[PDB]
Amino acid sequence: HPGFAMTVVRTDEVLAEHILYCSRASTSMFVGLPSVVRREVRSDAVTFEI
Amino acid sequence: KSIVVNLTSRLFADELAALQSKIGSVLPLGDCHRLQNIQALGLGCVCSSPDYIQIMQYLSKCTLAVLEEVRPDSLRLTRMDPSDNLQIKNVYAPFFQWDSNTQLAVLPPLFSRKDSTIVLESNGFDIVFPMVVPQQLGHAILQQLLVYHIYSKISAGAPGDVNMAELDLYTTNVSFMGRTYRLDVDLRVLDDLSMYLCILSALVPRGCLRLLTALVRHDRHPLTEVFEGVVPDEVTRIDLDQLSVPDDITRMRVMFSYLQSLSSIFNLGPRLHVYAYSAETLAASCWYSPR
Amino acid sequence: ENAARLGRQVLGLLPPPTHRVSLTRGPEFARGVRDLLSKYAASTRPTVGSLHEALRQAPFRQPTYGDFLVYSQTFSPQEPLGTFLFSFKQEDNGSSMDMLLTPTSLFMLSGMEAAKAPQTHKVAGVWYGSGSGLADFIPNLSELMDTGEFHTLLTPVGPMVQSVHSTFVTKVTSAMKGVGLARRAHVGLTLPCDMLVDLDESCREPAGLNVTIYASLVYLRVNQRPSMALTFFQSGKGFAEVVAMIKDHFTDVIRTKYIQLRHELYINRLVFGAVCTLGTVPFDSHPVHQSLNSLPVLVFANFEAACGPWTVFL
Amino acid sequence: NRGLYTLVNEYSARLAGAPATSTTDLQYVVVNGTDVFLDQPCHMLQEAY
Repeated sequence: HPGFAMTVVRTDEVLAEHILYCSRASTSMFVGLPSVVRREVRSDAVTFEI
Repeated sequence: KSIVVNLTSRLFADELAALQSKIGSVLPLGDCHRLQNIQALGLGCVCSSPDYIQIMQYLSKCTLAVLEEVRPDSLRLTRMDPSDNLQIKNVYAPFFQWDSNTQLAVLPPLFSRKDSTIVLESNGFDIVFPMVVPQQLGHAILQQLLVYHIYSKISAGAPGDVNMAELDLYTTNVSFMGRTYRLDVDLRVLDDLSMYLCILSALVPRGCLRLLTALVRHDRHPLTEVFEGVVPDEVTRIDLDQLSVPDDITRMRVMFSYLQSLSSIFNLGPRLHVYAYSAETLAASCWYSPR
Repeated sequence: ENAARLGRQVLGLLPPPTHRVSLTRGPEFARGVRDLLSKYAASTRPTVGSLHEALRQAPFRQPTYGDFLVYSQTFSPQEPLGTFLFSFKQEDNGSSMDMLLTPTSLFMLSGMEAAKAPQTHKVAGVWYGSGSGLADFIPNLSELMDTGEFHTLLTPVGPMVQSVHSTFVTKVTSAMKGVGLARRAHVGLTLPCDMLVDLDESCREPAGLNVTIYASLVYLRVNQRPSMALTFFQSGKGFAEVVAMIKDHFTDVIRTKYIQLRHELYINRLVFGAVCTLGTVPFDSHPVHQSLNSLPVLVFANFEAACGPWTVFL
Repeated sequence: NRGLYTLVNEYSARLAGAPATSTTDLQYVVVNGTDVFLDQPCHMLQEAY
């Protein structure tokens, strides 16, 4: 035994499955419209983004 | 952007997996069309007694390409355009541990052959890969192996001048990005820069006193008054009278020609800018800007 | 119904199909050539529908964005959008981090004098309360300025596009090529008037197609200590003139530098400056003066970014 | 140090100061917070069990 004790500290994870309750009509959402924007034209394929 | 290299004889089982590793790699190619043979790709026209400047000037006059697929009956390439986004794998031998957001360069190979070339015997032509190193390392890898090639010529004639214990301490150890790299050395590539940097080494002290004493007038540029007090005292005692005037012209028509052809080979631009890199997948997206 | 609306949007942004004229049949060659010439003649007249068809031919190359990840105390939340970005990559960190230096944050590392920079000295102090949080992360702010190796570590990146600032980690997106689209407007590069020094001003040179912006990083001494000074230039005079014009700008610095080097000579002390090539502004697109809170900031337009290696000048 | 209704707003929304990584061998410090779902209640109470 050297002349000193010590304290040890860890961290430990847990996969927890949760329960979310959320009451009626609290948030109010605003949904836009999908707008397609072409960006890339290659010789092989043409990509898009919505 | 596709180039097919036909192979009239099928590959061996040893030569197949040697190229399965180097599946993404930058290769020079003497013409930019697709119907080309196995004798076209690589530096086999100039490397297979190689000389440095003939390969460095060849890369800027070339059209590089990227392997994408290694099949048994043939090979497949991809022509690399000016300022073109790609995805290049770090596969080059020896390994240098590229960093993201760097400026990769393309150098001629100067290390041993088993890292440089892959020996093919299915068709009898050995292909040569270039040296793809970051720009700040590839110029520190060569401002020492050109120093090492000098002292391996001094100690070959006068062996008492060069200490081998201190020559192989500094010249073969390069530290970049906090990592020391020990480089493998047994140099017949750099036997022309050593004969250009030394044939230019003597004409510079004779040349600056010839050119400071010619530009003396009322309309002198003011900074050259200050840059006079840097040249040493022994250079300011050179007798230019021991040569003739028609001999002194040829010590400028030769002198400046080793200040241009020696300068315009280090400012060559077959470089490419990596913008994303992962150190365990060894993949790198980039863009290639010639010159 | 809503899936059919997207079918009309994708099929209105497609590229035009290439004309397939069959050169093997008789009448099929005659009816395919006629639709080339009934269609070029309706792309030449000045009507609006002919101009409506003329812009679908889109040969546009694209910007290539880089996603960086900076500590939040080396990068202010109050940064103007369009600030130029550098990258300092001295070593390999234990974590995947990066150090991005704006030209108002590289003013605090340099310590160049406020007589040169009267307005970006008040700004660089009010954002950086001590200047220590920058200087603690570079342990060689004297040995990289003595030997002249600080410009070998910076890589130019491009203007800023998005800044998601948080408490400890700030996400910074740049635009390394092309014109950067915001994240939708086109972000032009913003420089202070304090740093940018024009060369095209004079008391008839050709109106070329293009004008370039350079970056000079210059080594010098202040308080008998190593420091530096970064300035920006703008001209389209070709590379041989501007290097000879930057030497005329730094005439007063070199003459006051080698008073001390006439005493003693180290070979670490000779290298002086380095000129980069940042990007190309198009011709006669004048920058618009803006103010921040009063900081005169020139914001350009259509600045596509390039990347030149640092070439020494002296 | 602030009022406790500002701490309840900060609890669920903003992630705290430098927690551990997930599915790595040596338990590094987390960054980039993309799909990072960490809930540490010892950083608020300042206690260890």
